[PDB]
Amino acid sequence: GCTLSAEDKAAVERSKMIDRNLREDGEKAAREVKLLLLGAGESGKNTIVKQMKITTGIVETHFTFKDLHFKMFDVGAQRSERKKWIHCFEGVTAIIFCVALSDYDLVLAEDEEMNRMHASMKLFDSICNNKWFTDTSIILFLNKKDLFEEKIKKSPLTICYPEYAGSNTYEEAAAYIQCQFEDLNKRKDTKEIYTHFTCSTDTKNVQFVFDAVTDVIIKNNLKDCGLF
Amino acid sequence: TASIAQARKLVEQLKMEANIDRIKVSKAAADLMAYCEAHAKEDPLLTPVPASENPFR
Amino acid sequence: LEIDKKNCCVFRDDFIAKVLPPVLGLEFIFGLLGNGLALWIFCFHLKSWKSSRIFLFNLAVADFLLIICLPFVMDYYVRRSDWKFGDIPCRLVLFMFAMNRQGSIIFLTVVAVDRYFRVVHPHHALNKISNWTAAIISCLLWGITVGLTVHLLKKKLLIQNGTANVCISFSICHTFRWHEAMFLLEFFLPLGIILFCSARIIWSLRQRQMDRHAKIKRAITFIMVVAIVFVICFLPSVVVRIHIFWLLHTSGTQNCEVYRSVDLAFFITLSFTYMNSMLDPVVYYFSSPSF
Amino acid sequence: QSELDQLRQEAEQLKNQIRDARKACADATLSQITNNIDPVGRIQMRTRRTLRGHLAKIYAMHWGTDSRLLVSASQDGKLIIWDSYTTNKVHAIPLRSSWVMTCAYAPSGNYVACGGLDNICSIYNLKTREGNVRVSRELAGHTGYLSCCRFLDDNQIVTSSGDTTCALWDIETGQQTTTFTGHTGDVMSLSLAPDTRLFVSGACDASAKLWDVREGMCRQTFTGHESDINAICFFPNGNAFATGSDDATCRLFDLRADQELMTYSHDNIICGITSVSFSKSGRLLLAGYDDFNCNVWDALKADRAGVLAGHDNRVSCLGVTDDGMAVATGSWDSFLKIWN
Ligand SMILES: C[C@@]1(c2ccccc2)OC(C(=O)O)=CC1=O
Repeated sequence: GCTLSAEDKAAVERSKMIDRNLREDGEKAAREVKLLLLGAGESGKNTIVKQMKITTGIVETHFTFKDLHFKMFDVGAQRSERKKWIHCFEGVTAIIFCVALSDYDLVLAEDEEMNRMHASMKLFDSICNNKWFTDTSIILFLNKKDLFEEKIKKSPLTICYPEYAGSNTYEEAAAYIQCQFEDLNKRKDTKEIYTHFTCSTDTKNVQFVFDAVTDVIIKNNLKDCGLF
Repeated sequence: TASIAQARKLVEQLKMEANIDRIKVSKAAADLMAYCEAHAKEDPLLTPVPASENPFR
Repeated sequence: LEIDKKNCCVFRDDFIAKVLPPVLGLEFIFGLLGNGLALWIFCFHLKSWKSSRIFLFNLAVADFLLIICLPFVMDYYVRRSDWKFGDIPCRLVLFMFAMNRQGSIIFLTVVAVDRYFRVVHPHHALNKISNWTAAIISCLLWGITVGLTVHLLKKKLLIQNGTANVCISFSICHTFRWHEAMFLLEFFLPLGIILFCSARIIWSLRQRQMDRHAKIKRAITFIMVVAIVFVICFLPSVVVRIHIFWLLHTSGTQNCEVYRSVDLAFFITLSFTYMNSMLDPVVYYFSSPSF
Repeated sequence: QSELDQLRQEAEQLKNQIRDARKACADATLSQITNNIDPVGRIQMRTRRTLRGHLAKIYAMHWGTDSRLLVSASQDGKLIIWDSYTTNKVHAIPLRSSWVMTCAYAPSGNYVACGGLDNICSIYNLKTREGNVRVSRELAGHTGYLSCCRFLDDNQIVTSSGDTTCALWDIETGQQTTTFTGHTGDVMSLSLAPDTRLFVSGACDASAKLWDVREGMCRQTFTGHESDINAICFFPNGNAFATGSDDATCRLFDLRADQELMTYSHDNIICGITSVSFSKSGRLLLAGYDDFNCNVWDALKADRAGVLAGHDNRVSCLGVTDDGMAVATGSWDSFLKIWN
């Protein structure tokens, strides 16, 4: 400082101003909630995002609720290998997963024999047991229940699940599907799975997301302080 | 219909990548060794540099 | 004789040497071991430092100092009298006990308040607070503790009762000195704050479900554990002080024969305030899954 | 499908002929030829500088041609240019998309480039009329994430992407002049030759290819690895290149002999290589690993001549200056360290 010239002093003050700006940007960005949105082609991600907000690549949606700033990252356009970029999202508050439970009898357009629900279960198994998401909470959304109620009356669930043994009532079938999904969680000690049944007019999904995020943040604070 | 076209493309690639001049391994190894030993004195990490001409003191 | 006018009798009892020194030495050994091992773990075995760890560090330091300055009073009881050391290392020790105990109480309250803000208000700016501000808060708290304790340093604390010299601060006298007021005050208000924070934590965490994880269930008990530990460690002393004040008001400073039993009980219960310093690493430092 | 079967048989015969020619040209091995070479002394470098300021993981870095300035990219949406001599920060460019995966420095020192999951290669102007930095171009022709980019001139740039293609661009126009479509897997790295007439790339198909910039055709194909290729570097002479993969091995290939020459592996190492680089004379091969530290290899004897261990997380990038004075390493713990 004392021996520095004028040019060195100018460089030092420029560096100090840059550091101040970097610190303020980091502090501002540390108070937001980051969410990763996953699903399939017709899971119903767009329908959820429709009431959430109220070039391929990655598209980001920002919305505010109860003085919290959220940020969703949809990565459905990326058709490359998932293992080469999935570690960039290590450190998100939670993962939102969308499943269309009205597609138990429909089949994939690409491959006829494989069911859509089985593919969704395989994707959920891969994501949930990933080594980069050992202790990341998952919010599970089951989307098309309005069509599920109609399609379960005239069709049996045994098509997708031949080992199903129960009545074809909507409640029992939905509960069975929920237990089938929650059974794939092989940690049960580091992460929690939140399941919600929604429709095209539920208009209360943001409150559920807020509650799950609050629980996750409380758990993080308790882990930081020493308890839990 | 395009499968035969892609197969022809692959055959073309293997055709005009299999006709080149390939030297022996010994000559390439000798050239690498000669280049490494020719610039040995110019490498500032192979040999420790005096602190007089070290910008990172 | 007399202690700066204000005619008030002081008592010496031989019963202390029979009971206290062994228990007090065991408490000192346990506290020293716990504090030393905790300091060794925190100072070098850990790298990630947060606000909670910073606030716990000062409590550990205060407990360590309180345990360290104790053999001086071991000597006071084994030799039973005369405070052989001198005069300055009497004001010094009566300063370094009161300051250490008040710091321990203050840092316990601060830890409880931090937990309450972490649980009840998860989205708050106080939760995301820099280590620099934590250091400023710690320095301010230490300064407040020292400023409140320094009252005893600029005075004289010797009595010279006949052939025996007593190094005491709790002198039974019809006076409203700041020492007794501080002793009464530093219990009830922190007790209320701790109880309020604990009740809010338990209620808010219970109504919000969160019982499946079972580490939440493990940690929901430690709050009440530390609350009851504080209660049992700091209730008898203030109870005996209240009884002493009542007896002094209802009987005056004359007839110096009833105060014997209550003074003996007060000196028995004053050793309870050193019991928390050895349990503090157990229920605050080794009771966490962090290490 | 008889014609398809006979075509497959012809391709198999061609592959067998190529393999037989490669075997025939292998008269000896480099390791036994280099037997009478004095082993390099145990290299021991020290952390001369430590650059702080990034608040998230660091994914890429690149040295300037003056061997004094460097640029680094982080997932907090920042592109910082550092002065390596005095640690001072010269610029701090904010990015529209924070998911950056690579960055580059122009040889003239006038531009920097970066890209990531947005599939865009953004180009910034460093020397402008004012004291600020503004976006100069945005190349938007790729359909997958962009993984590497290198400058040929102030008006040309070569990029690689996750759509199994590499492309050559024109900054002032903005269109893909040439496209390279040989690969069948995601391309993760590329390296230009010193004369900027050739470049090599390594993809997820465990193979590397050599391309001609002017023509647009693959000349040679190199195999031998067992898993993903994460980094590639090109020998200072210009007739060889080194490849680092996920099977905890590094290999050296010769362009003129057109086959693998020598491999660098150790039994204790089980983690993958994230970055490789050569020294000025080409004697030392520096490689970054997943086990949080860098290893220095002897390029002629495959002997570990040193270890660079100063990082708490994965080492994601490293580079050696043009004059060979220092080597810088970046890591996921958000720190840059300069060794010497
Ligand atoms: C009994 C006492 C003492 C006795 C002898 C020498 C020093 C201190 O312990 C303290 C205390 O813990 O606050 C007050 C005291 O008067």
